[PDB]
Amino acid sequence: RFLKVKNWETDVVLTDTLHLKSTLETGCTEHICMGSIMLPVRTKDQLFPLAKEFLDQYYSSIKRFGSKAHMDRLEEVNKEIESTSTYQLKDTELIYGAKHAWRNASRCVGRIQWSKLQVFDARDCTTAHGMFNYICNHVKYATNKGNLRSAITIFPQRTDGKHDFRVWNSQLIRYAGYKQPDGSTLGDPANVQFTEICIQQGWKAPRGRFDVLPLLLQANGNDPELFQIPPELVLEVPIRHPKFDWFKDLGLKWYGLPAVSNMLLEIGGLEFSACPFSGWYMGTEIGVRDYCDNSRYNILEEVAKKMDLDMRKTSSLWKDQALVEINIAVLYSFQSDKVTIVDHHSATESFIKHMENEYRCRGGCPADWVWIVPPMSGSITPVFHQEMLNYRLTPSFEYQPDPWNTHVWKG
Amino acid sequence: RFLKVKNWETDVVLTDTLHLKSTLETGCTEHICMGSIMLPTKDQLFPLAKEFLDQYYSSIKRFGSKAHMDRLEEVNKEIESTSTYQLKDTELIYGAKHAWRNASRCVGRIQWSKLQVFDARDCTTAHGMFNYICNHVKYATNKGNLRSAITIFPQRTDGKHDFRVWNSQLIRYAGYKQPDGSTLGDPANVQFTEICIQQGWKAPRGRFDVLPLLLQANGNDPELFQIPPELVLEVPIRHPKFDWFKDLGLKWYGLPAVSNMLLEIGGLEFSACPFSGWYMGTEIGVRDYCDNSRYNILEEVAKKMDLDMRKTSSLWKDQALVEINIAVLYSFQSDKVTIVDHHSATESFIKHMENEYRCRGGCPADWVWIVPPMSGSITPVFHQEMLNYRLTPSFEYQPDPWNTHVW
Ligand code: HEM
Ligand code: HEM
Ligand SMILES: Cc1cc(N)nc(C[C@H]2CNC[C@H]2OCCNCc2ccco2)c1
Ligand SMILES: Cc1cc(N)nc(C[C@H]2CNC[C@H]2OCCNCc2ccco2)c1
Ligand SMILES: C[C@H](O)[C@H](O)[C@H]1CNc2nc(N)[nH]c(=O)c2N1
Ligand SMILES: C[C@H](O)[C@H](O)[C@H]1CNc2nc(N)[nH]c(=O)c2N1
Ligand SMILES: [Zn+2]
Repeated sequence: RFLKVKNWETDVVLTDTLHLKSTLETGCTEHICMGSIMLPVRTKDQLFPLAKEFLDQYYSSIKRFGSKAHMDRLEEVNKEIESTSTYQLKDTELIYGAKHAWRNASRCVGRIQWSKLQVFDARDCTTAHGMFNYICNHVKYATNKGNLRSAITIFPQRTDGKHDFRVWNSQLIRYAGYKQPDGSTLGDPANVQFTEICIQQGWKAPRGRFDVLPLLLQANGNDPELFQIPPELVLEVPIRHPKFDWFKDLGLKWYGLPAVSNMLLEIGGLEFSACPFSGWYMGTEIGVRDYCDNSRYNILEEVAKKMDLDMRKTSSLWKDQALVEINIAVLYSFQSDKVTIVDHHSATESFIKHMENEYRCRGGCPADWVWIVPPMSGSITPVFHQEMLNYRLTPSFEYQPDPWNTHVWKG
Repeated sequence: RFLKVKNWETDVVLTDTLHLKSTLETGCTEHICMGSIMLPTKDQLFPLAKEFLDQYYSSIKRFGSKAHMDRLEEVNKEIESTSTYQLKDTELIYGAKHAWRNASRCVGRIQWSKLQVFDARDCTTAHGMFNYICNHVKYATNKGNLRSAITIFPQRTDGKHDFRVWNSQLIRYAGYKQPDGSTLGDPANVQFTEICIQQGWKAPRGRFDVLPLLLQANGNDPELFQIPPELVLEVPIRHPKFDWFKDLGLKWYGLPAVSNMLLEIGGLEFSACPFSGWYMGTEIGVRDYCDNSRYNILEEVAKKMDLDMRKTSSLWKDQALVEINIAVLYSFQSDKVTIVDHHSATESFIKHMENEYRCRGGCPADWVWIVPPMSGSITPVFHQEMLNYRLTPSFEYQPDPWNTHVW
C-alpha cells in the first residue's frame, strides 16, 4: 500500500511505502489518536525473528543479501541464541544499528546528520569506574573545544534484567535543583528528585543555581556510584545579548553538550539499557524550554521586567517579546564562543530536505509533528506546514523506567 | 478502556471515559499515526437518529420517559415513511451546540453553550439565503461586540438538491494573479475569485476586496451578492509603538465565519451551516499575514524595523512576527472589536477541558490544531496531553462545490 503526505505551503506530495516495514505499535487506534501522549527478559522464541529481521536489513544495506556471509551469520546467530539464549553483535552491526536507531527516531529534527555518528563500543566495560572513564572520553571527544561532534557510547546489553548497566542521569550534563523550605527552587526544578538522590548517595552540593550534577553510574546491576566529571571537560557558555547589556547580569549560562543518557537502544532484539548519546543544540531547547518553561528556570518575568514591557495584560504580548530576546541571546552567545548551535529556522529547513531525500531513497521518514515543530514561532517554520506519518521502525531508541523506581538495592 | 491524560507543567492527570462513546474513525491505526494529516439509506439513518435522541433525552434528564419513547417511535415512523425525518427546534439547537462542543480542533469551546442558532430550514432560494446571511452577519457583528451564531439551511435530501455557500468563509479578501507573476491580495482565494469573475463579478482588483457571496439553493446554479459594506466591520492595522506600521496599508475583517463545512445531527446532513465567533489574534497576525502562501508580509515589516535579514539566527522573522501580532491585537482592541489573544484563549481552553473532564468524562482535542502557531510552549496547551476522537453531532469537511456541481 501507498500513503501520501502533502506540504500545504509548497503543494509537494510525497508517497510513503516504508511504513509497511513497521512492527511496533503507535498507541493509536481507528477510534482514538494518542499522537500528543508523551509516554505511550526476552525469550528465544521472540529473539530469533528479531535477530533475523535485523540481519536481513544489515545485509541488504551492504548489498550482500542472501550471500554466503549473510547465510553463515544467520546460522551463527541462530546457534548462539539456542545455546546461550542471547547473541553478540559484530562491531559493524553495532555501528549500523546505532546509526539506524537515530535515523528512525521520529521525534528528532536533527536527523539529516544520522550517518555521521561516532560510535564508542563500551561492551567490554565491567564497573562504574569503567563507565566513568568511557563517559569522560565521550564528553571530551564530542565537545572537541566547541566544534561539537555527534557520538554515542554503548555499554553491555541486558542479560537477565538483573545485571543492567544504567546511567541514572537523564542527560550526562545537567544542573542541580534544590527545593527550599519556603517552596521556591534553586537551580533547575526538573532535577530536584535526582539531586536529592545524589545528595543521599554522598554528593556534597555547592547549592548554587548552575551546579553541574555528578554522574551516577550503575554497572552489572550493582548499586550506582557517584563521579564528578572533570570541570575542564564541561564546556559552558555565559549568556549575553547583542544589544541589551543588562542581560549578562541575569547571571545565566548553559552547557554546550546535549547528551541524553536514560534511553534504551534496541538492535536486533538486544537491549542496550545504557547508551548515552550526544549531538549539538537547537537554540530553542535552551531559550524556550530550559529557560522559559514555567516548571524550569522560568525567566520570562524577570527578562520582561528588565525590558520594561507592559506586563499588566497578556495581550501586550510581553511574554512573546521577552521570549524572542532570550532566544536571540542564546544563539548570539554560543556563536560568539564558537560553540556549535543551530537556530530553529535552519534546523527545520534542513529537516524538510532530509525528509524529502528519505522519501526518495528510503520510501519514507517517520516523523512526530508534535515534537518536530519548534516550541516558538511554529508556523513560520516549514515543518508546521508538512504532513508527517508517525510509525515505529527498529533499530530504535525507547524510553525506560527511571532506575530508582526499579533497582533492587544491594546495600 | 479508561485513558489518562497528563499535563506536564502542572502534573494534573485527568481520566477520559468519553472516548468510548466515540462513533467515527480517526485515520490512525496501531501501526500508523495520522495525527498531522489535514484531511484524513433508510437502514443507516435509524441507528443514527436513535443514538442522537437518546443523548438528547438524557441531557434534559428524561431518558427512558414516555416522551422519549414516543419521539423515538414518531421518528421511526417518519423514516419508514419518508426516508428522512425533521428535527424539533429544541433538537436542532441542542445538536448545533453539541457539534461545536465536539469540535476537537477548536480552542474556543469554553463558549459552546452560548450559540445563537438561526433556523433557516424554510429557505428556498439564493436571495433567501442572502437575506438570512446578512441577518446573521449583522447579529454576530453587533457593532464590534461579537456574538457567536450559526445559520442552518435545509438538510440534504437526495443529494441533488444541496444548499451550499460556495465561499470558504462569509467574509474573505479577493486574490488575483498578475501579469507580473506575483499575487495581489489573498493568494488562497485566487481560484474562488476567478469563479466569481467567471459568473460575472465586478472585481475592483485591489488588495483587500471583500469577496461577493456565491450562494447555491436547492441544488441550483449559484448566484452572486455583495454584502452591504456597512455590515462588514473591518479594522485598519496600526502599532502602539511604530508610527510607520499604518503605511503598510493593512486591514482585516472582524468576523471569522466558516461557511463550507457540513453539520451532521442525528444522521441528518446540513451542507450549508455558516457559523461565526470572534478571532484569536494569531489567526490573522501569524497565519493570514505571515504564511508564505498568504499575505506573506514578514520581509516588508522586518525591513521597516531595520533588522539584520542576512542570517536566520538573528531571529528577524521571530521579532517581526511578534510585532505584527501586537499590532493586530492593539488595533481590534482600540476599535472595540472583540478579539482574544492566544495566552487568554489557551488558558480558557484548559479550564474548559477540566470542566468537560469533570462534567462529561472528557473532551476530544486535536493538539496539532489547539496549540497556537506562535509561542507554542509558553501557552499551557503545549504541555497538555489531549486525546483526539470523533463524536457526533459534528462539523465535517466536504468537497468544494465547484468540483461536484453540474451546471
Ligand atoms: C546533531 C544535532 C542534533 C540536533 C540539533 C537534534 C535535535 C533534537 C531535538 C530538538 C529533539 C527534541 C528534544 C526535546 O524537546 O526534548 C531531539 C530528540 C531526539 N533526538 Fe536528536 N538531535 C541531534 C542529534 C541526535 C543524536 C546524535 C541522536 C542519537 C544518536 C539523537 C536522537 C534523538 C532521540 C532518540 C530524540 C527523542 C528524545 C526523547 O524522546 O526525549 N539526536 N533531537
Ligand atoms: C467564539 C470564539 C471562537 C474562537 C476564539 C475559536 C477559535 C478557533 C480557532 C483558532 C480555530 C482554528 C482555525 C484555523 O486555524 O484554521 C478554530 C477551529 C474551529 N472552530 Fe472555533 N472558535 C470560536 C467559535 C466557534 C464557533 C461559534 C464554532 C461553531 C459553532 C466553532 C467551530 C470550529 C470548528 C468546526 C473548527 C475547525 C475548523 C476547521 O477544521 O477548519 N468555533 N476555532
Ligand atoms: C542528542 C541530543 C541533541 C539535541 N540537540 N537535543 C537533545 C535533547 C536534550 C537537550 N534538550 C532537551 C533534552 O532532551 C531531554 C529528553 N527529552 C524530553 C523528555 C522527557 C521525558 C520524555 O521525553 C538530544
Ligand atoms: C468560527 C471561527 C472562529 C474563529 N476564531 N476562527 C475560525 C477559523 C477561521 C478564521 N481563521 C481561519 C478560518 O478557518 C478556515 C478553516 N480552517 C482551516 C482549513 C483550511 C482547509 C481545511 O481547514 C472560525
Ligand atoms: C503533551 C505534549 O505532547 C508534550 O508537552 C510535548 C509536546 N511537544 C514536544 N516537543 C518537543 N520537541 N519536546 C517536548 O518535550 C515536547 N513536549
Ligand atoms: C500539516 C499540518 O497538519 C498543518 O500545517 C496544520 C498544523 N496545525 C494547524 N493548526 C491550526 N489551528 N490551523 C491549521 O491550519 C493548521 N495546519
Ligand atoms: Zn494518531
